[PDB]
Amino acid sequence: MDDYKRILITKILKNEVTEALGCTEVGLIGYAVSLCNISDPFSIEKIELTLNNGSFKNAYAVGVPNTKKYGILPAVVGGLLGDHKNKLLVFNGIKYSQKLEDFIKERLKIRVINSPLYCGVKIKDNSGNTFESLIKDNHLNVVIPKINNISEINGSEKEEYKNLELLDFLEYIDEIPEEIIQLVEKTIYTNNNLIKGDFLNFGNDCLSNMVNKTTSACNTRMIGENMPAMSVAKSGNMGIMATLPIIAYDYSNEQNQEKLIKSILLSVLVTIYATYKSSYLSSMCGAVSKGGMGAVIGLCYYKNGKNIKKLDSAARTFTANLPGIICDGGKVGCALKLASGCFAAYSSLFVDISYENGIVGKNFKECVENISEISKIMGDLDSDIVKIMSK
Amino acid sequence: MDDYKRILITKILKNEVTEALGCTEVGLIGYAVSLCNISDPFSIEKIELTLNNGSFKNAYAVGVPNTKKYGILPAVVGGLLGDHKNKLLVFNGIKYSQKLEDFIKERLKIRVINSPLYCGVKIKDNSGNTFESLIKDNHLNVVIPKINNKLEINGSEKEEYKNLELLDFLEYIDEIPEEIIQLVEKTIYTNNNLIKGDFLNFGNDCLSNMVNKTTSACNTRMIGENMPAMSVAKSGNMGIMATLPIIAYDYSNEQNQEKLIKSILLSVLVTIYATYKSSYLSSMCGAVSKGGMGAVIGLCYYKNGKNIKKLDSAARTFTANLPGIICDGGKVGCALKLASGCFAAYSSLFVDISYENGIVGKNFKECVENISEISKIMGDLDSDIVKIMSK
Ligand code: SF4
Ligand code: SF4
Repeated sequence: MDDYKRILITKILKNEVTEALGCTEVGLIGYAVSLCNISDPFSIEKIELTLNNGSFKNAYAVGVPNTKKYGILPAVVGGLLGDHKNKLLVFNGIKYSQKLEDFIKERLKIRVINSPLYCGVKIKDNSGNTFESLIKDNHLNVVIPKINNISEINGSEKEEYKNLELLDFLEYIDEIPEEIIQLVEKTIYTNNNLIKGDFLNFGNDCLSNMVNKTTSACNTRMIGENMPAMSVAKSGNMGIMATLPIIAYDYSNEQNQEKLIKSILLSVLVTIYATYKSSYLSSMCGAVSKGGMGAVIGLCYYKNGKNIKKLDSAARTFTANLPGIICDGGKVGCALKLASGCFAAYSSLFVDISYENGIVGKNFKECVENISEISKIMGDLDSDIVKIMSK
Repeated sequence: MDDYKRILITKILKNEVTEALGCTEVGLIGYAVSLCNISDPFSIEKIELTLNNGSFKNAYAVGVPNTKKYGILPAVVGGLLGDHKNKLLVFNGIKYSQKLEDFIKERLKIRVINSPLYCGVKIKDNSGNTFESLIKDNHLNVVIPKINNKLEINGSEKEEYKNLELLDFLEYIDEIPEEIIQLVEKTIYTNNNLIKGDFLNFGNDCLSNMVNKTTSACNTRMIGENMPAMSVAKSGNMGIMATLPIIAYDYSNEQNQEKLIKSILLSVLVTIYATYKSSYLSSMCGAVSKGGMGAVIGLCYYKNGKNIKKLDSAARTFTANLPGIICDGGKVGCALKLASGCFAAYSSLFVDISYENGIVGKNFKECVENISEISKIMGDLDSDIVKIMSK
């Protein structure tokens, strides 16, 4: 309808919807290690990787791409075996060497700190030369190798998007640009390609299929497969949680192409909105919360159409069900949490919760605001989580 | 099994498994208001009710018995229309007056504080007379007009229970005392009687029945029905979460009486164990976590018997799945959380999660310890929750 709204929404959709190969933390580690640019990885005497609590937590037991392994050492080995030009896709075209893994295991000294995103590599060789590199802050800004390159959008556009209402999103999915239609279809393609086998199929009903497909894709992403995931705000698990429940609901129901496209577009819009509103860092599972808000809004739009009260009731029930949940790092178990998210969405399509019930917001906007504020209230827990995992 | 162990377990089961009549918070409010003993409720100029964060949270939007209403204002009206001699049962035999509700709404000024259980009523009338009442610490201890009440099992027995292992519980459910069998049967009867209709039934399969029955009983308990619930550690919703999933699994499967008895007994033992180990207060949903640990251990004992690795895998998957959910007070939405708990239990019976996946413990005891530690780390946080709910 309005022109500026369509332009802003299109630009932000083109900005936030990317292709992420596995977890951004292991990619970060490999990219920093390749930014050190070691000429001979077998001439290394000591490697000193420094991470913050969140990075160490997320990368402790997540699958490293093209290594068939888990942990931070495979990411460091892949960075040694990678090229900086691939940036976050550092693990492309590599040939994993178990010999180099055994070589670096004796020399990789990892040290954790309490701070925002921090990734500092300091490598020494046999000759004595030292090579340092550092990536800092939430935006992936390299401060030592100085290699200009992620996914930046100025604050004015973010503030203008935060001031949009759900009716703007409902009117956008009726006037979808063709480029955005292809982007949504590419999203569906990328996230559906992540379905590899059965992980949690306990029936043939709709919720069973939703849980099964979502957990299968999450397990595929967590075991270190060389397959990208269509991520919103560089969080692939959030994109999985936002898309696959709707994909499996549509697969179990009408099998409508345009309808699934519109529902997933609305889900991505809602997920981007919830990510913007949750401005502060948090140890709460942002994937489950945000991607599930997007998924439940998309499922409610699929079930009831452009019904405002239905969407508000779905948001209220989702806020009542599963708000506040730990983010104990990238793991194979993360899939389970997303499974719960599926539940949290499905059960919200059949129950209405009054606004008085606890932290439930008055409508969708207040639900998102309350979830974001609670995420802010939970505060920094990554220090205690990393202290737990060290035992 | 050892004799002292059996005696301790029997004593702790008889102590912790009680019968709780509805929600205690609205009873507290009504009793404090009725202790003022207002002769004419329509001669009131202003009421000043003071609660602490926890009390305000739990009583903000919970159903008041015999009022057909929700919130703190209905509790205040029922206390004005009740007699102090009824103590926590102030709402018995009353006839709710909407006129008095509309009168008191204009004059009830509620103020929240940071302290243990605190309920102070200060009413003024047209003549100028003032009436004060105050309840502090435990529920039954009113300090104004000075009717002291001191709050069963010494700490040594709790510590001895903390040092028990899951094998002790598995051996206890084979030599059950007859009194304990009667207690389990009364528990099953009481908690199954709370099922009034369908609240979240989206099928006739096992998980559908589990979620449906659990949510139905929780909704019955939350709307203010005059029906007692068999509570573990005075938390009726925790007892529901611990018992009803197993009841509905047995209902949908083998229909075995003794097997269900043993499974629910093990669930209650596990729930008491998790409550004892989580000694510090927390705003995390203790009902879901503890009762669901009990429920998943009971379901795994029902499915696989006295298999240690099966129980360890179920506990690990439960710990990976749904830890750290908010406890935003007693509400109709609480049922949803318990529904999620059902999910978290069922999905743990078919998946194994490695201990490396985040906060997952090496076995059952380590899982409980990590969950308790995270609960302790989350702290109080009730002040921020009530600040959110105040809008
Ligand atoms: S728990 Fe959620 S937010 Fe945390 S790593 Fe797993 S998917 Fe991401
Ligand atoms: S949110 Fe959880 S802990 Fe709080 S009252 Fe409801 S069931 Fe109990």
